[PDB]
Amino acid sequence: VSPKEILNLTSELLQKCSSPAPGPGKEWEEYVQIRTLVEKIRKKQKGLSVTFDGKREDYFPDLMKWASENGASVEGFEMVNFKEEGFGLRATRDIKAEELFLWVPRKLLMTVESAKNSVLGPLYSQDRILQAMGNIALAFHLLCERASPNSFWQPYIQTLPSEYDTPLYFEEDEVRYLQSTQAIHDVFSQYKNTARQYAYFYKVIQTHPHANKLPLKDSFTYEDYRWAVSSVMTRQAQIPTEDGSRVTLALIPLWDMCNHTNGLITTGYNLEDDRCECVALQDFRAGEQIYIFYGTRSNAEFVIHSGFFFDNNSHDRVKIKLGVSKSDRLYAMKAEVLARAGIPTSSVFALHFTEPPISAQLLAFLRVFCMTEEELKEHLLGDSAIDRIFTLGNSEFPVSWDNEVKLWTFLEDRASLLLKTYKTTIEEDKSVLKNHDLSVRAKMAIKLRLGEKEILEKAVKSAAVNREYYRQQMEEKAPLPKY
Amino acid sequence: TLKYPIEHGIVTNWD
Ligand SMILES: Nc1ncnc2c1ncn2[C@@H]1O[C@H](CSCC[C@H](N)C(=O)O)[C@@H](O)[C@H]1O
Repeated sequence: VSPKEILNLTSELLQKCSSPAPGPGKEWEEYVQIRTLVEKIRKKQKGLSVTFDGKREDYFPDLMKWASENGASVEGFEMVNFKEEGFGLRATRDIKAEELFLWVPRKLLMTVESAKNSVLGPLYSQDRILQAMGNIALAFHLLCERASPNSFWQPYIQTLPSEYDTPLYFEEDEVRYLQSTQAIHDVFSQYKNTARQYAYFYKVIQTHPHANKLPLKDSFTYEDYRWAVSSVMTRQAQIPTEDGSRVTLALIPLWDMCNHTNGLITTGYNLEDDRCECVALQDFRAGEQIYIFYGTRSNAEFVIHSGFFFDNNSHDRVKIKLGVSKSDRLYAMKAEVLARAGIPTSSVFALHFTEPPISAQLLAFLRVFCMTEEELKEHLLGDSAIDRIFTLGNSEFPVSWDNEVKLWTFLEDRASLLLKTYKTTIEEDKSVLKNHDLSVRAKMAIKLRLGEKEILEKAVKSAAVNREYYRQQMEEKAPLPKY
Repeated sequence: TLKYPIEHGIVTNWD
């Protein structure tokens, strides 16, 4: 295997992944084509350029000692390899809710600012992609330090996972489970972005003089880049700068070993002490796993960006694209009412699994989307118009009973139409999970596509219920709530 | 509440 063939393949890969989107009908075929080239490149390379002699747990003591010398908490918990979530933190003593049990000073963190002062600093000053995107900057920062045997962050790097469950690691037949869903397009883009970035930075590393001292100039495999971006996207966090004037992306050692459960954010940055602080989300008895709340992310974001599917995700949602048609005779008025309300004429909204399926901004859009001309004028003219705009995203104050009946009728029909665009039904997906033995990555994809349909199904039911409530208030001639 | 709440695995744009 010659370095000339590898650069030929990366050159071919960069041209393929820089081409414009071949249309949504050819994205699956574009995906499989890109996969074929990446696997060819990957089969002619040696995997991870830097590998460590020990098992993952052999390095946790060095991580603990390294974090103690720099002022982090190391007492009260231990690293356990849990079956369900992988490695995590387990409490060695009772920990009461709201107790500050974990803190990490800024010296230990890997940040975009620490990448600027690293060997990657010179190349950072020349490449616009690095400067505009800190996530990629962190990824290459992690790589250069991984290949530096005397890096300050070596104790943390040697404890990272060696593989992930992001879609970048799925087999073709595992991703195939997602055909006809909303989620699969983000899988396509993630794979195409990653391949293009690897090939683009493979050539950048070989052409820029500022990259001559990088360890990546000696070796930089596709497996290196996939591991680094998966490490960043599953773990990274946003913290303030030391100035406090702005934000930056960071890897937080020790803290990032906690796994996810439902709850609230209990991790904040203490600018005075210049350290990350985390208080207990709930009571943790000794011998119980210590969890944190990652954030209010859907299961699609958890699968694609965090590499897992969370059962009982209370913040799950699906996307829905809506817009006011240019062929509508009331387009001008509707766009104007939307503009005065701070709502675009077309947008991607969210349907939630929550008690109301739609947010205040979606409710306001649908109300204007179904307004008569006389209703639009009352939102555009007179001393009461701005007061009408104010209540548009409020379910307690409808425009009229008829406007509500029309908007919930539309939403019931659109969500039903969306359900009919999937290859499978809900009952079919349940039978697959019940009657087949599947890998973890396969179950993620199937549960992902199941969750999309169940959110749409529930939105159909809640839209039908809401249609009947407001149709009742109309036939009974109930007075409209005001102000 | 917290001045700087920290999100584990904050979703960023990759392109
Ligand atoms: N509730 C959960 N269920 C399953 N896996 C989880 C989880 N919360 C976190 N994880 C896993 O933990 C990762 C975030 S980093 C947390 C520590 C990680 N388990 C490790 O061994 O380093 C995710 O990519 C996912 O693989």
